[PDB]
Amino acid sequence: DGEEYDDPF
Amino acid sequence: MDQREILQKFLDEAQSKKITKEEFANEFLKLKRQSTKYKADKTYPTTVAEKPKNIKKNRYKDILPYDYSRVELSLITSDEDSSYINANFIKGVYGPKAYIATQGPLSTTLLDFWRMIWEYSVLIIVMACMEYEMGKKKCERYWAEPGEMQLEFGPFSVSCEAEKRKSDYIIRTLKVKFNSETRTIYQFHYKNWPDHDVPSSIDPILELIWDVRCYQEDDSVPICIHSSAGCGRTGVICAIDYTWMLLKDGIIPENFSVFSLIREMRTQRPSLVQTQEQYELVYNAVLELFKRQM
Repeated sequence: DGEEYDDPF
Repeated sequence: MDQREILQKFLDEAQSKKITKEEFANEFLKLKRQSTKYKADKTYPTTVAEKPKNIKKNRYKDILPYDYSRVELSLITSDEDSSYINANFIKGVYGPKAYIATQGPLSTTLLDFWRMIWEYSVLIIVMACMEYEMGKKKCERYWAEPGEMQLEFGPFSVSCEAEKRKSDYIIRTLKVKFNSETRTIYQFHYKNWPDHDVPSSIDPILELIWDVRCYQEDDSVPICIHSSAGCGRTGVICAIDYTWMLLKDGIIPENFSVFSLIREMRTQRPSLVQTQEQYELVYNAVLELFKRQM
């Protein structure tokens, strides 16, 4: 699920 | 100031923090920065996760465990293993290694997941997320459900004895077996996240935490906590517990601050409490808990 957990606000 | 007194000072200072503009925003900005300075300075090496032999065991290429505080696995189950995992030790009110914040296990790690829960006599797991989120996979399956028999991970054998249905959360009683041994495991499942904004929607998370500690009151063994990255929702259930630990035992600091508490953990486990809306839930919950201790 390597879409980077840090992709929100 | 005795206990009840330090609570007032807190609630009292709530009719201020609440109204003030962007209170939490600017606040939550200091953490985000914190990690930044702690970072550009290379304050916390990660090389272990940076290792090629582990990059596939990393669910998110950004969410990486810290060497200094990560969990090391020794209980060997083949040369097909390693010491590495994605999880960090998180100190509790009285001692270190009191929380094991770990990610959602990938397929390539359901084994390591069970080596961890076993080589640390874990007694409770708290899943803070669902198997599916945003039409996307988040957590792989590691447990076992009724009439399902028993699942086999590497040398581990999980089975389900019974479940407990409680409002927005379930209590699965597992039975993991290894080389002749048969421990018990009370995994908790939380699917309905509280509405940081709505008040009456945060009791469920208190309830869960109230029931977990109504299972393992002391701190003898680590409590495994995981979410999709074992960050956001994870650090929330740790901070609401840690703070209630102090509450439950007349030991709330005079200068207690949800901000420093959270700031700290985040030195043991990266990105703990990942967004403002979460940073507000921790506080609101802590503020609903204090109100109750009166």
